[PDB]
Amino acid sequence: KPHRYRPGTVALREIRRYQKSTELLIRKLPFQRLVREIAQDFKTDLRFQSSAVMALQEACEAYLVGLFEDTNLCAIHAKRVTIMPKDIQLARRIRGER
Amino acid sequence: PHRYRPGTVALREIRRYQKSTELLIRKLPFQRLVREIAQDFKTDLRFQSSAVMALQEACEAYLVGLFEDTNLCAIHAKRVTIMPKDIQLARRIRGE
Amino acid sequence: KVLRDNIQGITKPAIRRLARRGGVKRISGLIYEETRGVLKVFLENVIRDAVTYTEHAKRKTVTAMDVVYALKRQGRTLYGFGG
Amino acid sequence: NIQGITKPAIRRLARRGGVKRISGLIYEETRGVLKVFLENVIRDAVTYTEHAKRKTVTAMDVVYALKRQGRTLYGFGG
Amino acid sequence: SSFSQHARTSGRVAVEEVDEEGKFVRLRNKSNEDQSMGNWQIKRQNGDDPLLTYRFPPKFTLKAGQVVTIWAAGAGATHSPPTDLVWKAQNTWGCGNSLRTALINSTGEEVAMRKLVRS
Amino acid sequence: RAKAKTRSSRAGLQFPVGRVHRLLRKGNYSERVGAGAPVYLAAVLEYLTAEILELAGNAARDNKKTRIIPRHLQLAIRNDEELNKLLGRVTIAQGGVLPNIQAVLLPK
Amino acid sequence: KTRSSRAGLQFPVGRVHRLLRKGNYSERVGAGAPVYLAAVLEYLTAEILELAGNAARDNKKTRIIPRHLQLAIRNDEELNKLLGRVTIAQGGVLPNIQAVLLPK
Amino acid sequence: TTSQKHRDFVAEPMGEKPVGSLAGIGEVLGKKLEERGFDKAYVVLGQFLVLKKDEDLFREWLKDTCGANAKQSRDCFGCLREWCDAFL
Amino acid sequence: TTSQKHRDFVAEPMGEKPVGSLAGIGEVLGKKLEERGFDKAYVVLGQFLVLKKDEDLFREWLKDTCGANAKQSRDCFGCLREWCDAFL
Amino acid sequence: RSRKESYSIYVYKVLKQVHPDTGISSKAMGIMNSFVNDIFERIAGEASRLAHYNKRSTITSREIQTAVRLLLPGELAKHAVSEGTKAVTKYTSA
Amino acid sequence: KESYSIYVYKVLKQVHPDTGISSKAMGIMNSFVNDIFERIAGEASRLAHYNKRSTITSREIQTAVRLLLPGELAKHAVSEGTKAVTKYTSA
DNA sequence: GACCCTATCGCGAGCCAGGCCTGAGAATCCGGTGCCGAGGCCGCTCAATTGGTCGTAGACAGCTCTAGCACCGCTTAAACGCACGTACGCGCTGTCCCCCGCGTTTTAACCGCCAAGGGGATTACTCCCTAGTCTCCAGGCACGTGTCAGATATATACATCCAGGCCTTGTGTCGCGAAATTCA
DNA sequence: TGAATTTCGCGACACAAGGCCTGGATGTATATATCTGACACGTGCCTGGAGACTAGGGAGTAATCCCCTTGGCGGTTAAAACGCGGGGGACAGCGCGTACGTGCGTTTAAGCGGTGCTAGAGCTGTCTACGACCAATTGAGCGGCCTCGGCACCGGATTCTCAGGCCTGGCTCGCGATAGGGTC
Repeated sequence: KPHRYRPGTVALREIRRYQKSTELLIRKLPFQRLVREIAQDFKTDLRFQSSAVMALQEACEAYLVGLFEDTNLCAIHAKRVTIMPKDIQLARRIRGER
Repeated sequence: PHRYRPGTVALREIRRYQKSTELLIRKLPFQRLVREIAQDFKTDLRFQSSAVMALQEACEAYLVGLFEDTNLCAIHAKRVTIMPKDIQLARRIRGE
Repeated sequence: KVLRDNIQGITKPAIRRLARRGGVKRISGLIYEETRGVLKVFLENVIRDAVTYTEHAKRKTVTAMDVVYALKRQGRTLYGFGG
Repeated sequence: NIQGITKPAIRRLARRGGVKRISGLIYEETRGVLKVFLENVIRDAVTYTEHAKRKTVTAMDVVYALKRQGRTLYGFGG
Repeated sequence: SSFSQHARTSGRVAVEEVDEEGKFVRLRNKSNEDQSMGNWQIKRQNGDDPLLTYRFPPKFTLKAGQVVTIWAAGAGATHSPPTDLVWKAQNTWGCGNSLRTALINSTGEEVAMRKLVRS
Repeated sequence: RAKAKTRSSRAGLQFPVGRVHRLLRKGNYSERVGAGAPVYLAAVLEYLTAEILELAGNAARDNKKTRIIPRHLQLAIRNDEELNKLLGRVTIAQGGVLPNIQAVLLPK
Repeated sequence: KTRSSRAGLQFPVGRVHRLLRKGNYSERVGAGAPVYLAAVLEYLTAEILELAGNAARDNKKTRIIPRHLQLAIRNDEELNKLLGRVTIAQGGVLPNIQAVLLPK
Repeated sequence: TTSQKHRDFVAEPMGEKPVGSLAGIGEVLGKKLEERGFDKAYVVLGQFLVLKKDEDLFREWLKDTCGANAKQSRDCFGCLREWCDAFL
Repeated sequence: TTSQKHRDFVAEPMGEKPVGSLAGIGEVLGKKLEERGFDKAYVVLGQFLVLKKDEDLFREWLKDTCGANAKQSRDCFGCLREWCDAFL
Repeated sequence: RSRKESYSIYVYKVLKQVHPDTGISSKAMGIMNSFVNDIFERIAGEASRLAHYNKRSTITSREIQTAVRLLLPGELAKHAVSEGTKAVTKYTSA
Repeated sequence: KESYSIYVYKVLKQVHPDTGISSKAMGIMNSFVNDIFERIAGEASRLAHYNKRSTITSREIQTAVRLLLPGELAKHAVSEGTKAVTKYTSA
């Protein structure tokens, strides 16, 4: 009686909505705190412009989107639907990053 | 008559060819192919032998890297025999 | 205050949304830690160049152009923050 | 002359890189890939040669063409 | 057809069609429920000829209303489970004026049978 | 004392020839810069900009919009073979991705 | 009275300075930049040659050939990361066979 | 050669078919056999097997039980014999 | 519940099995039944069909014919009933 | 305080030429500025390396044309060559 | 017409006193030296231009070495360059 | 407590796995023979060196002012945690077809030689294209101001799923025609 | 030989079951009000672009030499091409249980608002060490010659490696007997 989609229709709706949208997918405050923590390792007491953090977030999001596209291709190659850490490792190794 | 199970001779070839460094493509067919290809862009071009050798070295290195990536792709797919789909996937992931 | 262990700030729903954008349909449960490690490595390798560029200029604020140049070195040019 | 790249040559090239068993459709695909790569390199090489108003393609033109595409070559310099 | 057809079935699968020339044997799940036929055996008796025994895989199921045909090797058909099976180990199901095909379950019990008798 | 017309007006270009020439001189690309080189470069830049803007305008027309946004530029660039090959390494801020789902993902 | 001797180097400081001046890299060139660059080049060459020499004794040979350079470069993490997109003539490849390819 | 009702009876096992389903056995003959006690086809089969499939004994007993003639008795004997050959 | 002989008889049609093949029937019982005229498995099933598959009547007839006891008659009736339900 | 240079007006004029009644947002204008700068840098660097290869110290239109051939793929290369040739011919004729 | 053959030979004799080098490996070393020199010079030029500067000093070279060479090699090269510059200035 | 009928164990016979031993082929280690390229030597020359001058690039001092950082409070979007259903990857098996190893015939690659000339490298002469400088001027940048494109949200028309109601089709039946057989 | 009996087969009557026509609940695309802050337009200015004319070195153009590229011939094979036997490796189908998608209540911390300040980016002023530029030097480094030994190559042992036949054993299949259950 309750309205319940088959698992995947909601995933398709999410895919369409997110590929149709252009906004950021990571909340700004945790990413900024992570960036500051990473930065303090090299030199202490460094300041960041807001636009610099925005550019870093945009670059990270684009890189992760491309990596996930490649990993989805890798997963489809093995006749699977779920992505696995070995897919990401293979994609990165073929790209030459590791 | 003596006979080896398939695969062992392939392993012997792998060891022998990885231990060696000489070119695996005969020079005259590659030279004829290069002269054929350059004909589409210019008519009366001449080639130094060193340029042809450099082209052959570059092609061999590129093919070796592509085949390494293809073998990695095939091994990922729980298969030991490479397929054109593996090569296409490797070339697409590499950015080509 | 010293900031530690902010890597957990990259929430599981955020990684899920990022994967959904790229066309991923179904996601494993161990993917998240791998994604955190990859993002950590990439951020380290970018912020290293950014901080180096800032230090060469004898400044203590990381301008956006430093990040743009750092991304430009690694073969990923960025449009929109160049001025 | 594209058939001049014989099947044994492709087989040995695959054997060097660590390929154990080879399919039967691999050879034509490899020929096409080699043709495309040679087209891309030789186009830039011929452009470099035409820039200097020379009728002979030198090794340095090939080296620069390879360097432009991101695959640096050592030993042929120059 | 000069051959008299006599069939009996106590289970969900009945012996539907038998080739008079021994090219194939055709069975059908005449029920509304899928019937599992794992390790089921078929015994082919052709007059006074020695018995021919064909064994199904340890796990095999014929769905309701579906048809599975066991083809002889000489029929030249292509194996295609679960609808088409080719018995490569036996050239022909055999011929004769008294062809009897019985379906025997995993427990060694006959549950279906069709017999062709010629005058 | 003759009436002055810009080199762009002489060459019929919208891009500034003088600014490109000054950038070439200040860019430490070479000791000398030719007279026609800035004109050629300005013409090439104008053609590339016109191509990109025309594709973006057509894309904006398709989705009922009347103003170009970075999403429109991304859609125009990624749907053209030559521009995509030219700008393969370029990341567009707030550009999104090309709407595309793999065939195997769709139900059989 | 050579600049390499003054800085205790082996590479030519004067040649590096001349290449910098003739290469259209900047309008003006600092005094110590060629010295620093020559020192960096010397260290890189020394590291590569040391690794190649260590590789040479591992196969009983006594002269460095491109195979030795290829092995030394591909056997080091930092050098391989530095020259990941470089092709060496007559270099060959590192022996690398996946475990799944091994029998049993 | 063979009557169609005979073919129908022989093609499949009798199961719980009535005595009237026998070839050569109709409403009157079937009713008489049912009154005698033989109310089912397989009940007739039991008596047939008791007489060891003999044509003469079975047909004469059928005549003495219900009054069948030579033709109906012959058809019934043939039907039962074919059933025994096909399923028994 | 059921003996191995019972299962073996039930698994297949009787065909031409001897009377001794029936479950619970020994050599003496089978020989006596053969002497009485019932020299085959199908002949006994003819008696089973004649008595309209009644347990009491069949077991009492078996006791009066070959001297079978309660257990042997029970086994024989069960085997015949299962065979009839499985094949007839 | 300090003037900062950009290609906003020229991109705006080109857009008005190609599309009479379409507007461009500021973010897209900055993207176009970055694109123009990147393409100009690529072409200038390729021309500089090409000029240095032939022991030359002058960047003529021939070096720019060769760089355009090397960089722009396919139809874009021929179209840019035609555009540059027409522009040079018109500039030299007057 | 000019190369780095004699200097590579001197360095090799300094590190391995009894090991020789073939001609093709010498050409490979020349190509590698030219490649590294071009990379470092280009990086230094870009760094100088980004700061609106017109002089390539040792600091630009050190920054370029930090940017290009990964990890331990960067530290060692910086140490060697600093020592060489100090010895040159002190005498 | 004796007698009839049935049931699990003992042992003969056959099929499948793994270990011992030997042989073919190969990789490898050791020594002799020749060769041509790497290392050393000598002649030569032009680019690094030294000294001095001069114009300036940036390094220091100082000031302004701005936006990054730090803080707080409210609101609620989203992250979080739990339980449940199901679908999805992994393992296993059977089918087949297809490259691999091997052998035989084929062919053209390669080496060595000869022969010419296209053009690449070089040198010399001229000229004209452009860096440089001064003088002039207007094009585009910084600033302010208005208004409408699109986000936001609500109300409305249209495609889709599913059920109720009406029409068409295949089927079973029972009285009777057609034909055969036995007894009055 | 005819009448009675019986069985097989045919055509109208009644039936249920299936397929086609129509309307409501449902979510999805469609048209309109509003407002707002960003985009488009209008204007002052001032520095960068333009116009003229000169010197001078970079480059085009003409001539020459030799070199190395192209072209071609003869043989010797090493490599390539084709056919055959096969057994290994890809592929499809089927459980299956386990891990992830989906949904709902919980919280918690992100986002937005508003504020201060001061560290530091940015801009301006001084001048001083520092590097470009030019004449003379001369020796460090490049071009040509020789030579001899490290290495290529060939031949012969030495040990290793891969593969298969024979023996021993275990595991399974099937007939007969001693004991158990029931009857008397």
